[PDB]
Amino acid sequence: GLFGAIAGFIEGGWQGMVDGWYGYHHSNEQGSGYAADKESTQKAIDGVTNKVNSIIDKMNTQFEAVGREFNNLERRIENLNKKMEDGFLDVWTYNAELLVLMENERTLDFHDSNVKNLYDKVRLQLRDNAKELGNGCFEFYHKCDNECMESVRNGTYDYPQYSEEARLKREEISG
Amino acid sequence: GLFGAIAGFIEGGWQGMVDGWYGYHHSNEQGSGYAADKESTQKAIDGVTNKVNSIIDKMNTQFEAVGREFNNLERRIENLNKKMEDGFLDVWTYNAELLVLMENERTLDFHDSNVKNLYDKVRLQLRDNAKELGNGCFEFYHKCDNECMESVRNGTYDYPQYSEEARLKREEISG
Amino acid sequence: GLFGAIAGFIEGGWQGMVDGWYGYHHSNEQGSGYAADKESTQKAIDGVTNKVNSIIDKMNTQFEAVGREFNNLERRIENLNKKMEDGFLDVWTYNAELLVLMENERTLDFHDSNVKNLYDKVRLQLRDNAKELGNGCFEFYHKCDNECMESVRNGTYDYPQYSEEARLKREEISG
Amino acid sequence: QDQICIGYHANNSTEQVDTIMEKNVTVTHAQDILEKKHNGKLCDLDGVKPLILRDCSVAGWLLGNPMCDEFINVPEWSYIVEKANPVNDLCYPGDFNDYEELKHLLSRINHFEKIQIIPKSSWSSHEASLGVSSACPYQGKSSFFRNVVWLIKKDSTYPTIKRSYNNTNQEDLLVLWGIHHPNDAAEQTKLYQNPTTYISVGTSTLNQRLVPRIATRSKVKGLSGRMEFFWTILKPNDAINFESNGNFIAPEYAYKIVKKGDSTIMKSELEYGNCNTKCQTPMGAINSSMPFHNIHPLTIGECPKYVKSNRLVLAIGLRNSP
Amino acid sequence: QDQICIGYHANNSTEQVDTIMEKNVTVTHAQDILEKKHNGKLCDLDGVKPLILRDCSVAGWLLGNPMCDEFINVPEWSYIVEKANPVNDLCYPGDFNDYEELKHLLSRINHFEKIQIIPKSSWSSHEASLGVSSACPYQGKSSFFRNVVWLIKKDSTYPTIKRSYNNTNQEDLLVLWGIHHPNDAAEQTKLYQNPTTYISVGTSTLNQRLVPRIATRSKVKGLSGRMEFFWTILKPNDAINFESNGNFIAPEYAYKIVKKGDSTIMKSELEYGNCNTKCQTPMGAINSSMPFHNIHPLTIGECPKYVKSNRLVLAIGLRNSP
Amino acid sequence: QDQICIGYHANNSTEQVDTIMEKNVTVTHAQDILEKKHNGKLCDLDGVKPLILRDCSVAGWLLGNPMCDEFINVPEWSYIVEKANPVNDLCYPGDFNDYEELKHLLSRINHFEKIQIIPKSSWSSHEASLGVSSACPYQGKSSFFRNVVWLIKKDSTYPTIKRSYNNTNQEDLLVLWGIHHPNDAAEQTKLYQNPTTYISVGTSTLNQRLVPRIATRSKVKGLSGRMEFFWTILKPNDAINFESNGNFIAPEYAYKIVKKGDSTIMKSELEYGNCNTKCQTPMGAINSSMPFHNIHPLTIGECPKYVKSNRLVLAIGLRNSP
Ligand SMILES: *[C@@H]1O[C@H](CO)[C@@H](O[C@@H]2O[C@H](CO)[C@@H](O)[C@H](O)[C@H]2NC(C)=O)[C@H](O)[C@H]1NC(C)=O
Ligand SMILES: *[C@@H]1O[C@H](CO)[C@@H](O[C@@H]2O[C@H](CO)[C@@H](O)[C@H](O)[C@H]2NC(C)=O)[C@H](O)[C@H]1NC(C)=O
Ligand SMILES: *[C@@H]1O[C@H](CO)[C@@H](O[C@@H]2O[C@H](CO)[C@@H](O)[C@H](O)[C@H]2NC(C)=O)[C@H](O)[C@H]1NC(C)=O
Ligand SMILES: *[C@@H]1O[C@H](CO)[C@@H](O)[C@H](O)[C@H]1NC(C)=O
Ligand SMILES: *[C@@H]1O[C@H](CO)[C@@H](O)[C@H](O)[C@H]1NC(C)=O
Ligand SMILES: *[C@@H]1O[C@H](CO)[C@@H](O)[C@H](O)[C@H]1NC(C)=O
Repeated sequence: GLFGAIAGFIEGGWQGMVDGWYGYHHSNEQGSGYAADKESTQKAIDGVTNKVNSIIDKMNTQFEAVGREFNNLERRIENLNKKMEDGFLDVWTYNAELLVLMENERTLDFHDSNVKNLYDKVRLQLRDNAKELGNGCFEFYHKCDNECMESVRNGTYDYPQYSEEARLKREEISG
Repeated sequence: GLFGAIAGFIEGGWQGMVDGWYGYHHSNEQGSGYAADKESTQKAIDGVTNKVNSIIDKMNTQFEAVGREFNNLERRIENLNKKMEDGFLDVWTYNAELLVLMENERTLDFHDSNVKNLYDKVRLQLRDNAKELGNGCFEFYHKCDNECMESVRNGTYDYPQYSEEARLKREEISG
Repeated sequence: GLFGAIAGFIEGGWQGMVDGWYGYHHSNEQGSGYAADKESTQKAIDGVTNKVNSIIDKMNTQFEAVGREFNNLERRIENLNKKMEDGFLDVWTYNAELLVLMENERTLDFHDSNVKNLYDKVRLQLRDNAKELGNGCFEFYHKCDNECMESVRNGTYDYPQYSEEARLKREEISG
Repeated sequence: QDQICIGYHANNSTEQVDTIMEKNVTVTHAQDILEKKHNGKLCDLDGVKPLILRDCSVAGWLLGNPMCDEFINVPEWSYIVEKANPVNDLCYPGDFNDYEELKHLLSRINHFEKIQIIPKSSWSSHEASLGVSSACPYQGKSSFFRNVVWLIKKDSTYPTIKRSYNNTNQEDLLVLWGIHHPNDAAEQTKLYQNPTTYISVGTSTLNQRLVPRIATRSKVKGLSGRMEFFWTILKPNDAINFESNGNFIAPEYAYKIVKKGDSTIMKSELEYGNCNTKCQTPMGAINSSMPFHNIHPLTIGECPKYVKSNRLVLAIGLRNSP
Repeated sequence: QDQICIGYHANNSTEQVDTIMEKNVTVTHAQDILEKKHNGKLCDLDGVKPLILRDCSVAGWLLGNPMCDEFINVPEWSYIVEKANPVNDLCYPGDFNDYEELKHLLSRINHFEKIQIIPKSSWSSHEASLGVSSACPYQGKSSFFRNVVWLIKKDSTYPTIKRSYNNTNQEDLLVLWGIHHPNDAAEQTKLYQNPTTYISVGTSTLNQRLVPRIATRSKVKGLSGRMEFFWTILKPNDAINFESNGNFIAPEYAYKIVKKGDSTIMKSELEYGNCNTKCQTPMGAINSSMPFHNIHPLTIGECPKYVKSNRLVLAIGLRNSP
Repeated sequence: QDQICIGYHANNSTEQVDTIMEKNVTVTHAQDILEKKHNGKLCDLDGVKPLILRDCSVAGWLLGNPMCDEFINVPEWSYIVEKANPVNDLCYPGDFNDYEELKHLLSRINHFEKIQIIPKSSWSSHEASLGVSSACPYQGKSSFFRNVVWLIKKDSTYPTIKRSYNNTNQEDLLVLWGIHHPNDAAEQTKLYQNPTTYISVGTSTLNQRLVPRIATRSKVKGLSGRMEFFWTILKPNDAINFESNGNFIAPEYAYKIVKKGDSTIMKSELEYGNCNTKCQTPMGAINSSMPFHNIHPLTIGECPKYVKSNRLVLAIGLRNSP
């Protein structure tokens, strides 16, 4: 993708995650599991829905009636009407097709960006309290129970609460 | 945004900064203050202005005169003309609306990218001589007077000149 | 660019690299040289080629015959045809011009993104086994012969193979 | 060792989407923007029934074509449905002047009422029941157009006719009349004694003088003669004056007309199906929120934009490599 | 502790913008692309004055309708402005042949000059001043069209008229004439002794023969008679030949014409307001840099594209999240 | 110390491309979307040759204008090529009724075959070789339109003509005939003894009566008289009936016609250039893959969309500021 996330460093989607579009997976001593990031999912859904609705609603539709009312001594006018209809059909077809292609690409890239930003928010949240695996997975330098992960998804991970145990495990690992 | 910059990790614009669109705030021993990055701001303005001007100037406008010249025994032709005018109105209205929505979106994301890229440029300049606070602000591992930051805006930060001092302060606070 | 790569932190293209669109330049003891990344280059080429082909093929073209068939007592109808032709010309011209501008921009940003994703790929491959210089270049904290860089381009860089030596040089540089 | 991973949705969905730079990208959820479905029915248009002439043309219906169904009062319609080739048009062969413009005028009518304007019982010095043909059968009996009267000489004379009608109604009224073009002087003399003949028709706006055109013509429905019809809109409180020497097909019935809008004549073999829409098509009606469709170009009403495509599929979900 | 922070502009701006995925997004600075303003005045088109007929139709102006204001010489115009329903059209009731094509021809004229073509004093064997009607009053006094002459029999005769004009001017010239259709033979005889009557008009191109049409008609302005007008463009060095037996409304004045471009007839109730534009509207003129507008569809000149919206606002600043 | 750097391509390219936000962006590789090249020649359209009338109009070609080149049978064409102002049109001056609709009808023909329907040798009580003029010379000798016959009185009489032709062919057939409008009663009498004259033409569809029109006209090619031409499509197994008193320009040849599609008449000075295309232009043909072009608006065939620009260049490579 454009943001290297979705078919880049995260290699695969989660059949397991159904609650939302983007989210988190944990495996700790209490067990494992998926949980969706509600907010970002809502932003993405509301946004994409807004896009579809804007493609649909921006269309102006007035009343028109057509329409074959010229006789066979009025075929030049008939031809003028045909050039008009065919012209409008060509315009609308081209524009509709290209609109679909362009906005589809942007949609996929939008999802990409959303996942990437989620990864970045968590990343900055834990800092040196964990190891980046590259998968989009973080390995904790401390013990992060369920309330702790709760705090990460909340965005309330208390870094100083664990900084020290992390430095200790880290230098324990250091050589 | 798509690049996580503007309403993501930097949470808010600076009411205080008036010179430009994107820039810096310093707090050192000589005091604090705002300063705008002229280069990137000028490029952004030139880009956006170029965009508006291209939406406007690419329009081709010839002379046309309209136009209700058919009598009441020429109402079929009147109807053909109505279908033409209304068809063109529908085309222009739709295309204008969607063009505006799309390019507005892209403009905002352009801002996002500009802010983010500026942040990354600073980041790449200092490396281990400072800590990322997450704010979009950097906490100096050493003392940066006015010349130091003015020089950062120059893009002339001399990393090794402070390397050892930064290292010492760093390993001192690390535990 | 939008992704800070192409005229951002990597400031300049490689005249020396002719093989492809994106790639690497190495300098080791065995000498130096360029080598292009086949994968990303083919992906980009297929993408852009598909873009052009979609701009071309999505066009609907039917047969029309034009067309000056009205006499000098049918000048109102002649004018209706003129307003039609001119209307369609204006539509097509505007849409073609703007389509070209928009897709040009997106294409350049696409190249930007591809380069950035490549840089990030190498970056994630080596981690702390090298230093980011800002050039878009990585300075090895260890010895990387031809086969080592071979492995970097292959995406098979074995990090733990060098981790300890690299660590030694890294912390040696530390003070 | 404890872990947290960030990831995205996946499913077993097979919906594919195309992109500016990629084709056939399997995806989580998609939505087609193109309307392809219709109801196969002729429906009311914004709660107003159309006028459906089954085997009759507008001309055959306006005039009293015996082979057309008996006249039923449809006081209002939104559009007109004819078949590609109505079998019942002009029972007696001929032509209709400014016919297409009249059909366009009648395409959408807010009020329509047949009204007797000049009673057949008021022609006293002319035979009004001999104007009859086997090509226009009514009830086994040879007959003629029903809203219009073919006058033939009485005894052996055709007195000059002067007749006028004043529109004392409050609405415009559509008036129809005709000429007979015979095949030879002998048919002229036989039907109307006078050899050189005219019909003059006057209004505050109209100033017309018609002369029959004797010519040898090929037989149509066994007839070599021709009936040529004309019409006007008689404004309220204006009057219409007919004068004729012969060959006059006089009005009996005419139509009250109120017009507020326009549509067109739709050609379809389908029939009414107690239904309402904002978009009617010769193949069937469309209940449409979608901005595009591919059903048929000849539409009436607030319809989506006609397009030549089989799919306009919008990606809403994300990349789904199963 | 020392700090460097990266941030972006904000202000108290309330300007909103919409986005494909978001609505009512408050922003730093925006620019509307849609022109909504006009000057409410009728203006020159590229510095060329329009022809503004106040209470006259083009028909009333070309022929000399006395109740149209006195003729003022506008040698050139870019477009023509009529009112929705001009009171001064044809003082004597009737019709104008190919009227709309003529109006279209006259819509934009590079040079226009009235010219005496056949002096009124040159009719020696016909009455040229008795041709006057109460439907064409001038100042309480009954009158007539001033550029055209209603010829009446003198004593008890109407000699055959043979007349020709050779266009010795260097420009094309628009020539106008007419027929009188009376209500009965007695009015015929009263005005022109001869009962069977014609007007023949010939040119290198034109071959017309008009015959008056007697028909009993309803009164308009108290008259049952009708005036029917015809015209041509006489090429330089061609000649026009009239021959008539009666019912001839002869030319006196005609018009030098040079045509280099086309416009149309604009319907507006406004008046001239010493002004110049490249885009005129019945509601007022447009000073236009914008590519779109929403004023009015019936425009003339290099105008922006008409669109149905109330705003096309482009984001230029950035998000202004308070 | 060892190093790895990530970078991108550059070259000696000078190719520039524009962007929504940037102009004149030098680039690695570009591709123009706009077609500007034509072959400068008139070509077949889908392997079907056009009908190229050199200095003859369609009217001059259909009738047998002697000064038009000899008639060669082209049984099929895709479009018609005329010059802007063909020198050879109507040798004898006059008019062609519904000429533009006829040209439109003939623009593209699947089968065309001239056929004799009424032999000149069958006129026995009328002169069929005196109908001749110096304005229509054939071979030094004064002559006339060749597919049509100008009948003149024989001895001092013009018996009424009654004639019919039944279309025993399997195709529709285009029939052409005319009227002579003379300059005075004395010429009427001189050419056709009978003073008051008609031509009636009948078909299952057609019911026409033409009356010659005396008018004094200016000379064109030395002649003040006029020839007025008319046509129909005679359906298979229908018949056409002529009756005339004088002034009749009778058919001799008519045309078998089969029509399957429509095109138009192209105006061009070019000539055939043994060639095939899907898009023809008055300036030359187009072998077109591109979606847009800027050659010429008056095209025929499956052409790209006409556009007003000199350059539509798509960036494919990347930024190359050396
Ligand atoms: C049609 O008949 C009506 C009713 O008799 C006429 O209406 C009046 O006509 C007289 C003159 O004939 C006028 O003085 C009145 O002003 C009219 N009154 C109304 C209610 O309109 C009408 O004139 C007749 N139409 C014609 C053409 O004679
Ligand atoms: C109107 O008058 C002009 C000028 O006298 C006539 O044009 C002349 O025609 C003759 C031949 O018929 C030429 O020899 C002269 O050279 C022409 N004069 C000019 C101006 O070149 C013209 O014939 C008259 N119009 C008609 C048709 O009656
Ligand atoms: C034209 O001639 C044809 C050939 O005779 C006529 O067609 C036939 O008419 C006879 C009766 O007279 C029938 O028995 C045949 O069945 C007809 N043949 C066909 C194929 O139609 C035709 O009627 C003539 N057309 C006109 C208008 O007179
Ligand atoms: C795209 O998918 C459709 C079926 O979903 C198939 O018909 C078509 O061949 C595919 N295109 C390519 C080139 O893969
Ligand atoms: C947009 O703004 C207007 C106020 O000007 C508000 O009334 C309207 O509801 C807004 N649309 C939404 C729902 O975002
Ligand atoms: C862009 O380049 C063209 C020549 O290719 C030149 O004519 C034009 O002036 C340039 N535009 C600008 C703004 O420099």
